[PDB]
Amino acid sequence: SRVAKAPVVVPAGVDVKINGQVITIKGKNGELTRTLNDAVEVKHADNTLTFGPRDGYADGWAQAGTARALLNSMVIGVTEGFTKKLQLVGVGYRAAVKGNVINLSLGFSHPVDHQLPAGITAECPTQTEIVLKGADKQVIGQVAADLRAYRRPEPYKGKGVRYADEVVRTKEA
Amino acid sequence: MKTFTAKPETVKRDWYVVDATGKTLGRLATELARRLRGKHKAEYTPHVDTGDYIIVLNADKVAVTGNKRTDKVYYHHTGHIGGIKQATFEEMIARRPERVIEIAVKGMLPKGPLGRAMFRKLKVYAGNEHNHAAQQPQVLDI
Amino acid sequence: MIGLVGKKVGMTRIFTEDGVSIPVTVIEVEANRVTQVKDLANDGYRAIQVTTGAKKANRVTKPEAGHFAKAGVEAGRGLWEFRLAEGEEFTVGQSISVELFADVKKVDVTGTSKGKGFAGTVKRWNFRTQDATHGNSLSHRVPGSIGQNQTPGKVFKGKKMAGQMGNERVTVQSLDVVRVDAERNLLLVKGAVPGATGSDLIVKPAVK
Amino acid sequence: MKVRASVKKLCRNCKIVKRDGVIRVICSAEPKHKQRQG
Amino acid sequence: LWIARINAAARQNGISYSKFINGLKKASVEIDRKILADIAVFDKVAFTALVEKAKAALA
RNA sequence: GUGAAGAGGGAAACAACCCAGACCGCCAGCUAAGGUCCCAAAGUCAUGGUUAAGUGGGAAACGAUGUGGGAAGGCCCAGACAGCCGAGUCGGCCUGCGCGGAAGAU
RNA sequence: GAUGUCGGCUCAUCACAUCCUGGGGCUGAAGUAGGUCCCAAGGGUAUGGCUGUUCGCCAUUUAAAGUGGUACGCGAGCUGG
RNA sequence: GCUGAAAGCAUCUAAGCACGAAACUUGCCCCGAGAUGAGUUCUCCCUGACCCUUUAAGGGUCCUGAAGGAACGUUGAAGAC
Repeated sequence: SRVAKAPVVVPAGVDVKINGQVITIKGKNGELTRTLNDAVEVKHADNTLTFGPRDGYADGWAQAGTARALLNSMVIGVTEGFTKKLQLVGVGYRAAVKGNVINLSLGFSHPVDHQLPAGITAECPTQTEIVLKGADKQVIGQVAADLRAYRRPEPYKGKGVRYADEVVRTKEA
Repeated sequence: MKTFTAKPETVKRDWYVVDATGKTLGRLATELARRLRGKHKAEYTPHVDTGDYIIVLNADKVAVTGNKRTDKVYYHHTGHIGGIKQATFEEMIARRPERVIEIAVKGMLPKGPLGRAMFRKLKVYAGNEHNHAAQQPQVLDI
Repeated sequence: MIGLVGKKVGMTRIFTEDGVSIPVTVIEVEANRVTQVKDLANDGYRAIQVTTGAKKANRVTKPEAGHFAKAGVEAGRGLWEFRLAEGEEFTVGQSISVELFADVKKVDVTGTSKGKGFAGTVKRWNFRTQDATHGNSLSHRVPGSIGQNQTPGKVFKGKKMAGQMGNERVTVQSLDVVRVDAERNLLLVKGAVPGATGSDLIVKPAVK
Repeated sequence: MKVRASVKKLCRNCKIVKRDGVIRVICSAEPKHKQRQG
Repeated sequence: LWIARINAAARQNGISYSKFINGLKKASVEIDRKILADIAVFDKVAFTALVEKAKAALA
């Protein structure tokens, strides 16, 4: 509603194509495609995109708001991109990168190897720090969560894999 | 005079073909059962079979409403103590798509020898092809 | 993979230099001859059919003779079938010998077990005997109770009772291959296998 | 998790949400406040 | 039995049994169900004429 | 009041509940209680609303931003609510239909 | 004008309000070991001394020695304390 | 748990996407086309004359007797028969 009534500006250098309910956005950082719900109409005025309901559906405004948010994110991604940062805390915990595989040592009796998906890049500016880059918000979030699940922060010392800006509470015995 | 009765040795039967893509299951099954029994002909006689032959195509594309595609359950028992078994609509469509329409039609027909005989005129397929071109079926729009 | 058809000869032992004794079953595996190849277009699945042995001429009927003559092979004592895996090829008239097992480590063997005829519950199902004294009345090896009262009022299906025992198809899995001798057509395996001396056996590479 | 028939907010950081047909209470300050109706 | 046969014959001409009976009553026809079924089976032009009569009465 | 000493139609089956009192025959017609998608006789009838739980087709004290209707209040273009500027937003009351509470033996 | 009633032996079959093994949330959860609630019925689940005992107490084991329905399962299958 | 509005924030859910157990469906072993919906593939055998009648999936005489099967005998690490 309030979110769906704000149009999205299409900055110079990006190509937009619409066909039925399928949308493609192309830019210097790559190409993204999506298929929208049957209760949204999207229009390409001159340099802006607008979203609105279709008559006959009872949840038009909510779906329109969701579509607006998703398209905004696509446009930002094909120009700037998204990045995430992960940190390791503990004694003997380490990480490294080779090709598109991350190697983790996290206190187990066996090593951990993670295979990155298509379109995501990784870097290690230190043995205790990981930086991920890409153009898809959902995929970058999922990859960060998958990496964090190998060893979650624990409440007595804070050891494990955490996000850079994450507040970890502690307590005493 | 006496009321008219139909004779099994001189009845006339015809061949039809139907497409099941996107149709609601029970509202198709009622029509199929009506025409297999023969309630659409003015010669209907309860103890004689006076129905037609029907081919059904595209049985894996039949539709249901609500949450039935994951919440309708088919049950049966094997005869051994403890042998009660079940499946869902999705699973049935995945392994034996024809049984879905066959079971529904069989439940709507008379129980007995004559109903078992009426069932034999139904031919159900899963794709878009059949091998009964020598019988020359005509298209039926339900 | 495919397997072979052989015959049970007997049992013996092998002595090792370290002082161990290994009990072995001896299996004679002659050459298997291919009689038919089945493909997807004509039959709907992929398999081969084989024969082995020899048979006397005046005991072969005309249908069987024609079947063997189409292939161009001598008559044998039976026909058997094996399913093919992706990337396996054979031709009609080919021979297969025991060198197929030169590098296999474990096998499965199938045969027909010995016959005991009509048997009781003590021998057939490991039921316990009742007392031999203390006033027992004609009920020493009898089965006992076979149900409940008015609910349910019948006997369930699958109940354990007396009947025929033995003389059926059995498989024993994961047996070591002790030796392959190609000049005498012998395969030596470790342990016991189903059947009696002189019966037919089917040998395949192990599935587990 | 507390499973019970009466579920309610116990402090100012508690929230009420409905997930897949179930009424739940989730809190950002206290893990002891996590509740499920059933 | 007579009623079932009449329903089958009328739906072939484009009307239901209940409407057909109402139309005959409003047109003042007094033929009974035995004779109606007989005509349905043995003479179809006459049955079509009767249906037209009932439709005109209802119109 | 009915069964006993009473048949016929309905309530799946079901003396005592609902409709209704069988002198005999007919391959005529109208209705009662109850019904009209198929088993199985007759509207896949017409017009305006509510439900998304297969509720309809088993059950309470109590709990909850499910959602339809009605009558009043407080703040707001002299800038309100939320977050970090530009149109609405807060909390009670009366009422319709749904959701959790809800574990058993072939 | 008859449906043989306690306990033992032999042979079982179902529920789930779960005794062991499997998966989880909270802890007044440092680790080892525990408390409480949710999901889960595939398989498994003692031998002796005393007494007619079912129970119960005691001795020594086990990952564990579950609770109930089936004419308080089962005498045209056995016993007869 | 990820992304995300209705509700300018927040939210695992309403639209979309990802994990998750000896329970479920398969994978292992045995029976199985009386599966009357009675299935598929390979091979083998039979190539003469007449009559009548109510004229049809009709009855009869002569010549011919295949592929194979059963019966009998000597029997089995197969068996109540």
